[PDB]
Amino acid sequence: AIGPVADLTISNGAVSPDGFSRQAILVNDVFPSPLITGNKGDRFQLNVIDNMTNHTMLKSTSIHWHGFFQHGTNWADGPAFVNQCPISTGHAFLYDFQVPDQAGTFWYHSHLSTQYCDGLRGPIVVYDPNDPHKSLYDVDDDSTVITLADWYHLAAKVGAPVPTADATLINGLGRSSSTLAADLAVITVTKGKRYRFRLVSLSCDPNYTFSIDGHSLTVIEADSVNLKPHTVDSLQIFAAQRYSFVLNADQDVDNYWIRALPNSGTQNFAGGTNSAILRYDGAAPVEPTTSQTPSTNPLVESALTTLEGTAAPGSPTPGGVDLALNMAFGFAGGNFTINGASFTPPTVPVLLQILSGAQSAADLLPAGSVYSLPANADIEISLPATAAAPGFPHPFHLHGHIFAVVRSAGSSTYNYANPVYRDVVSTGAPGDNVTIRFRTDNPGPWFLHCHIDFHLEAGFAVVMAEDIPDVAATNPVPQAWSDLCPTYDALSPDDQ
Ligand SMILES: [Cu+2]
Ligand SMILES: [Cu+2]
Ligand SMILES: [Cu+2]
Ligand SMILES: [Cu+2]
Repeated sequence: AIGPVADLTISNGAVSPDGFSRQAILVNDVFPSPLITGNKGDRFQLNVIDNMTNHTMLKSTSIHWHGFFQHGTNWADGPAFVNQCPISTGHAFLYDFQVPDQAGTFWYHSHLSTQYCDGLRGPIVVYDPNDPHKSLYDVDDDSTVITLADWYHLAAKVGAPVPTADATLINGLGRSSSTLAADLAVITVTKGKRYRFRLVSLSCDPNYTFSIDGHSLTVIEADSVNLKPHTVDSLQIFAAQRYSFVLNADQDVDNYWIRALPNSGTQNFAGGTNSAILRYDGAAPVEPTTSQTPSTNPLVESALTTLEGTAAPGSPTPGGVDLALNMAFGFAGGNFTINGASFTPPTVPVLLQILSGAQSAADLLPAGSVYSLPANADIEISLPATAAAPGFPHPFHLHGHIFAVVRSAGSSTYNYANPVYRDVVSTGAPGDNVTIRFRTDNPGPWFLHCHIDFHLEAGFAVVMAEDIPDVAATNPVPQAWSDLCPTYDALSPDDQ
């Protein structure tokens, strides 16, 4: 795969991943966006060259590298109007950052409006030559990356505000109810071998219930965090989450269905929709005729644990931290709210505001949406589910961090001893009180929001301004970053 040094040229073109042709966003002239890889310790140098001409899908762009801490490089995180101004068409921008202490499965996507839905999204893998799980599998390569994506026949700004997907794409391919003879993705394995499959949700909205006929899945990673191995027969993956699982190809040589059931839209597999094919070497090139058996051992988040059984930060009791925050969701006026405020992008990016002198949350715009966080501190955030926030379950994501999930959705228990750690978590349904903990070791403004992009567009977000007084000194910015704002602000509205 390309990387860790590469050019990413963004353009517009026609695509047909489900047999229906529509204009979309291409990356290096292809759809879906290409896999980028590197190795632990790498410095990534990704030059984003924006050549887009379609205003409906936005000519400007900004890319987030999902899951990377970006310590010292807050300016390269990606969220438009939080960490940068967008890159303007006809221009390029170098994202230069290092990943010294992480490895695993990640992804990249536009972080400007709902643009990633239009096609700017792909997988990233950072390999570990000393992976603690390397003995569990024989094959881990470009062909073991599996992506899941929602696809729409109308563009993000053309269809409804919260549209319903027309197809599920697996590795960029799938059928729609309108298409049924479209090509399906094929994942090939050789009997007797063990594979590390890296499952990445590039979803704008739906969650997927994933399973493979006749095979169990041994989960070993969640959102770039190494787990104790946990075997399941199905798993639910929310928007932006990642899981690595080992598959032992020990069944009979044949074709097996790979299934990804969405929580909305077409909720079945008729005609081969929401599916792909697991093909053993030797099997005829036909569709599977296997059947799905009931899942009796589904993945349960509260049962996952980190490889080392790391405790949650803080003391083992509710509120046992330095700063506890509660996020109260709401919806009014067609906009989502958190503690009464709806996020709207400011004219001046939050980072630039800080660099320009703002020293407190009350000095930062947008008002009421920014939270100051103390340095070197244990933080707890509770995100209680409520019907007052339609479209639940909302998968919340915190930038610049991994966090411990001390209470998961569908569970009433709290685990401070060995909870899973991850970066995207479902907040569940009314009755739930998903709670997370993390330590503030990364100065800068970090986005915290629902990863259903249509909800983020409707304001479902806040900014965590971590250790404000140290932001400038910790994150020196390149001249090219400083140039983004004047360039963007000079554009005609038609060229945004
Ligand atoms: Cu993301
Ligand atoms: Cu992120
Ligand atoms: Cu949401
Ligand atoms: Cu984000």
